[PDB]
Amino acid sequence: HMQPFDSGHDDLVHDVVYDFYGRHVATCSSDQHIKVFKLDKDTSNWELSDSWRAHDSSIVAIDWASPEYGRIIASASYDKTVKLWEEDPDQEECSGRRWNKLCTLNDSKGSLYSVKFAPAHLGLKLACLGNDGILRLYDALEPSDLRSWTLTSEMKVLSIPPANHLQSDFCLSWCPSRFSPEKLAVSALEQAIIYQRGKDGKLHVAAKLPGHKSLIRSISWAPSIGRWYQLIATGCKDGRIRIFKITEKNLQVELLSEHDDHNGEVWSVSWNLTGTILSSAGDDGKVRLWKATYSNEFKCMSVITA
Amino acid sequence: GAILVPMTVNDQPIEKNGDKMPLKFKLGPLSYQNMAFITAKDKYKLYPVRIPRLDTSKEFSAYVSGLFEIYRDLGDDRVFNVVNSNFAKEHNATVNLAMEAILNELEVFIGRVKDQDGRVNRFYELEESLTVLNCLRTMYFILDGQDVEENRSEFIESLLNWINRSDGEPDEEYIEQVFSVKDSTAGKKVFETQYFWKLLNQLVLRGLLSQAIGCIERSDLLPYLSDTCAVSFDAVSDSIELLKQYPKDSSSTFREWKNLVLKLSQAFGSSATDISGELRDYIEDFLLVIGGNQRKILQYSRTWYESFCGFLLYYIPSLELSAEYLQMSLEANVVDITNDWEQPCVDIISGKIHSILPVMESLDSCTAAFTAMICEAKGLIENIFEGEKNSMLEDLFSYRNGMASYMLNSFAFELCSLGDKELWPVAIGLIALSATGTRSAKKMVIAELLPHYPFVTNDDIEWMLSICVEWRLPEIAKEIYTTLGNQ
Amino acid sequence: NGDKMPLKFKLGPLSYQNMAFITAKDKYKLYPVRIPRLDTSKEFSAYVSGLFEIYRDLGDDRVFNVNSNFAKEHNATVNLAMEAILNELEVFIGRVKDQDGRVNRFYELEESLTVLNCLRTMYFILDGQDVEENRSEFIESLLNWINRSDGEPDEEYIEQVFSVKDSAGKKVFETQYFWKLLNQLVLRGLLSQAIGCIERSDLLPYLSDTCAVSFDAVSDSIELLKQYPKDSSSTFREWKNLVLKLSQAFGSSATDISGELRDYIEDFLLVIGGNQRKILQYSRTWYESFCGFLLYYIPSLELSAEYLQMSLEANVVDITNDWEQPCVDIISGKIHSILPVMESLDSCTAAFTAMICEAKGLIENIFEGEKNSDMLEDLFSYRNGMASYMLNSFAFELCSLGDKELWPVAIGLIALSATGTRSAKKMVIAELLPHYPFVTNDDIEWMLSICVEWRLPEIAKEIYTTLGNQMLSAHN
Repeated sequence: HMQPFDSGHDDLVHDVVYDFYGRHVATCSSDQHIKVFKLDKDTSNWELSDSWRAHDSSIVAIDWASPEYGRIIASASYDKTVKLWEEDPDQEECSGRRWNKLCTLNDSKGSLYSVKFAPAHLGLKLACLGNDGILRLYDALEPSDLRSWTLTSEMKVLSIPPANHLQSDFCLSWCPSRFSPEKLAVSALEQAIIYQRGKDGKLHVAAKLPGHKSLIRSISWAPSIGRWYQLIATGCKDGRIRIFKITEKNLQVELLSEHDDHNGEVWSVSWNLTGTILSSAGDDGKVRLWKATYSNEFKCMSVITA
Repeated sequence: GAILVPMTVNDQPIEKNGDKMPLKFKLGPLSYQNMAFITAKDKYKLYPVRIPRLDTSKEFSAYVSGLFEIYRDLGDDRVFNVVNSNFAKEHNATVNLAMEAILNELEVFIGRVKDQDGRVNRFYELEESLTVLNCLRTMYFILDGQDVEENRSEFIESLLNWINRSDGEPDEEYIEQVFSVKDSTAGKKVFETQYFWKLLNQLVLRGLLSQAIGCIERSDLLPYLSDTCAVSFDAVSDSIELLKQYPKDSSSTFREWKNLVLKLSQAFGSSATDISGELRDYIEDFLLVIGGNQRKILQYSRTWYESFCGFLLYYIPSLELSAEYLQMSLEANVVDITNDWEQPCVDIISGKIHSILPVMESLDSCTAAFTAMICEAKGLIENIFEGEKNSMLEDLFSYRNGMASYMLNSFAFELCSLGDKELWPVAIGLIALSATGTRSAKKMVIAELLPHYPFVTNDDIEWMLSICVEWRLPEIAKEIYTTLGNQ
Repeated sequence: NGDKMPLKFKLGPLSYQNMAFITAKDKYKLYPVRIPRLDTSKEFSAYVSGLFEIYRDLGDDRVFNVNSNFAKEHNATVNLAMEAILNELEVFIGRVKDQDGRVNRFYELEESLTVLNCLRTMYFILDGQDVEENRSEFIESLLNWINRSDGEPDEEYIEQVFSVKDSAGKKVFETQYFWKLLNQLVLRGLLSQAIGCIERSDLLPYLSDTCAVSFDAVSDSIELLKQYPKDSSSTFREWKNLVLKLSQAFGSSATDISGELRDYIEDFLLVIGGNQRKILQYSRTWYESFCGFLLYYIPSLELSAEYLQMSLEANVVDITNDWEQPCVDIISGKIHSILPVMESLDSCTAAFTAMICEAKGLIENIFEGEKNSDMLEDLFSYRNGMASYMLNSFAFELCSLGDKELWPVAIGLIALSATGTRSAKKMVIAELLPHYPFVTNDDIEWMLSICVEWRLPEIAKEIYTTLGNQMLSAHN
């Protein structure tokens, strides 16, 4: 059915993420658990596949890797670590023993807020960002050793001037595009910046998405299937959804739309699988779906509520 | 202007103006399976949400397949070249047929929808979509730019059909409404009520002559008349005779028909008044309307489309006057904003076709897509856009190409998240046949979509591969494979 | 006043001389009345003659054939004739302002011209192509159309805000009024003025001092404005580049200015970059929006449909003036529906407008009403074109004007009517000619030459019979 269900978490849930096929969901909360749900074919219901304690502190971010590398999930916690897990199909579901830790990344010296796998066409790669204000890219150089996680790069996004106490939000989102040079977006407080791989194999800042007058709660790069330009949306605390058109002729930055329809902070901003629909959710307790006009402006095609 | 859907009506999470809670939402790889949740204390439920007004039905995919067949079958004819003499005539021949095919597929669909659920919000929208389409065919897919004389039969048939499928009135629930036989006024005869006549003219204005005759043989044909005034009995009778033979095939027979009618209205016009002061006029008006008096056709019209229709049926059957007919009609009765089809029809009739697409896209993305497509085939809308100093900018999915190309391609992309493997061929075919866009631009788009094909069978896999072959994406085949082993 | 009296009125052979009178006791005055809004001026007949020349000169090209150059060369000449028509009308409007002032007739003629500017800009320049085909001409016509439609921003309003009226300690440009009027200027392509309003208050002042960072933005932004491309759609592609670079640099940088002055400068830069959201925000009328979109966002007519829609969602069509709606119709494809309105402003302009629209092939005779036919003289009906109709009406209207100078125009118009039997025309001329206001010998010879040319024997015979009594006994 399509009625709600309990996650099984005691403390607040931070992130919910879909697998590649849209038939699985991974959940992480403050109770330091990662739950994975399965969408039973027969009874169209979501049912817990496995739950397990994974971190010593609150788990904030999560993400699945491309199916062409196996069943892999990654998690980021306030315990300054990022853990990788691989499903072992030879275990009963709900056993708490269905996902084996493949590794741990302790390089971060501050809590972590986000972790995102990179587009498959770049190998098992991933990024994370935390209080230390340092984005880090990791690579599973040898796709056979899903433990062989080397550190590919480190970039100082911010000056780290706020004690973890002073409001500090961070978000990541890679450019999904398969036929576009490697690059990813990063939000750190009021700022939002884009990184691009150089000829020297190092990340350089190629642009910034100006206009944010508060904390950026969320950002996501949209799948640019068909288009030549790129689009990344951001949900700010100042109560505005922003959609930036980024063209590389080297990167140009246009602001396409701004929307305050939410009157309050926009917490979640998400995209379609085709980058055809954009979603936003916020304080007003409403979810809005946006489509692009023929003129490339964005229009609210519907409002889901609470 | 947007749809304010009820996520999970039975149990909603946000209620208090209190702590504006952090709601988060993530769009899933499947249109019908998204998710909402909240980062707050004692809010640990997950809410699976499906995209507002999404069609998962089997009836719908059948419709989509049906339409894709017509599109594919149109061959080179789905394009319009701005065999020599006939290519023009033969082109319309096939396009006009395809239009009929589209209309058919949609009627069937609407049919299977009424049986399934009955009269759901979806049924209403699909009919509206059909009404706008009937109107569109009646005006551009029959006469091919010519006038009603070119083919009086087909035209009037489509017109009369369009009109009597747009709205329900006069609904038989209203026929009996006035035939209540309520005599709450000293001798309220069976017709002496303007109510009776308005509903008689209405029937005539809509070509509903059969019914029109019946409502007469209902009360005072022979009664009050064959007795009271023998003179007016003859008018009201052989008038009913003319109605019985309103020409629908020869624009000649009509020329002569309007003759006898005008003769009749003149004879009666100045003759033996052996009836009530009111019944006197109520019969002239009935005869004026049938003769085409413009003043009158507007008077007994409840909606602009009744006027418009009447004008063509009884005044002058020429589309060269539609511009004027429409104007007079709308001065009499404004466009009713209750329903979404009226305005689009007004636009069609008045030449600006392009502006029906946005509205139809709201009723149903699919219909709108193919509608735009066939309008391009007819050559009713074209890509006005242009390039540069002969010099990348390969963004298929844009305003660069047509408005039709745009709508078709969007529909393709929308199909990909539907997860119905039956339609994936439609999606890819739609993209592949897109009359605009580089073979390489398309290659890339398919290169990114294909990996999401919901294959299960062997035949499914062979299909994916055959497409990798056909487009030369071998590296991508070697990739879906890498998922097989590690699946 | 309310005495129900029998008023009688008789239309005279001359448009400008009719008569009203009353059949009642002590009402023995005769009231000569001339038909409401009739043009008797010399300026007008000059206009009519001028337009008839263009019509005559169009030759075979006044018709449209539903050798690869015949297509291209056809538009060439038609597009020029359109320019000729526009010219003749400007001249006319000119001679009218000098003679009678800004009277009711002046207003209507300008409205008529505005609708014509708009029509040219949309169909008589690009010939179905896009702005890249000819960026110079297009933008010129567009920018012209917009800045002749209405007067604002009238300099009487420029000083209105520079009133130096200090009443919560205004900083002369920290006011919202200042900016709206700056953007307005930009949206209308009025860049020269735009720059001036800046060099008016705080270019170097508050800025060169307060925040050196934003001084550079506001300055080299004014530099880009100075070189907005109007010839190369390439130069524009690169122009919008530097502009978007500028807005991004400034976007995230040193905020050494007021909280408001901060944004008031971003918006100025957003508008110039083409932010759709913004172009609509600082637009007072739909046509300012429409114009802006084309100038700063994407210069493609493939988007006009969308541009127009967004523009109208922001500001509705103003029913005060008669030109706005017709323009909306033009832009949105339904040209045919501007004729009825233009016919109200001026019968003449409307007639020839309809004519050249047929020449371009923007409107055509859809009629076809018989398979059985052979008398059905209809030179004056809906049977032929909507243009043919309007030209023929104008001809008939000219006949009651009593100006012998225009009679040739009247007859010529009927004679050249691209539709109607040579015999149908023969009859029409046969009935009109006798009313020609001849006086000279040359006048009479003209009548006759037309009776010859058309073979109206029994008519040249009556002209002469009137002459046997007004020529054999008059010129004595």
